[PDB]
Amino acid sequence: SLAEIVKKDDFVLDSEYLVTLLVVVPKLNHNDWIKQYETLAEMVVPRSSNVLSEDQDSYLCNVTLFKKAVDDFRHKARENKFIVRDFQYNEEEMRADKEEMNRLSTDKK
Amino acid sequence: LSDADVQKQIKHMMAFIEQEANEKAEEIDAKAEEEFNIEKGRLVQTQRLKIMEYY
Amino acid sequence: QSQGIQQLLQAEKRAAEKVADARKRKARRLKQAKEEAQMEVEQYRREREQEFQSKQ
Repeated sequence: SLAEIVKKDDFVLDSEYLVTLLVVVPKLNHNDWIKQYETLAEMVVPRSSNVLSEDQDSYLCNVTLFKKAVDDFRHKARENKFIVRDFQYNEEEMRADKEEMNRLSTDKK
Repeated sequence: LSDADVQKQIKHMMAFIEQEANEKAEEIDAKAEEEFNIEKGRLVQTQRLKIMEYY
Repeated sequence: QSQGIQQLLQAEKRAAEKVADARKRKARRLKQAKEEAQMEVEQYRREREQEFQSKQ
């Protein structure tokens, strides 16, 4: 669970007709990652899209798209050989999970 | 990549948003025509029925 | 960047404002049309009442 891993700054406010999709995995297919993010879909934002984490063999990022471009972005990620990285922007849940973990460790102590 | 070409996809998305907004505005106008006529007709029917019954 | 995001935030704000103003104007126009129809009906009823009284 990424939870704190994902960057909340890249989230799109008032994401009514626009959203941010996170589909990125292997770094072997990230050689043209800049262009892939800039034009993931037919109406993909080139500026907002950004990478939050970069593993030794894989990278994690969020790219902006239109509201109706969710499935299209998923298909484009699959074509680029990316893995499903649905997030749901559970920023509130992440804080709750961290608090629960803190209580459990304190409870254990 | 370049700003101009990327502006193409940006404008396509903006046109999608504007088309959704235009659909909403057309829905508002369709309301103001059909539902407005329905409400005015209901009010007219009620008022006329009451007035004619009293007459 | 921030400027590019704001250029579209303004567009989204305008999109919401257009719908809001449309709803407000629709309410105002509904009120005005109802008032006009009620006034016409009332004038017709008053004329009919006067005619009915004279005929009575």
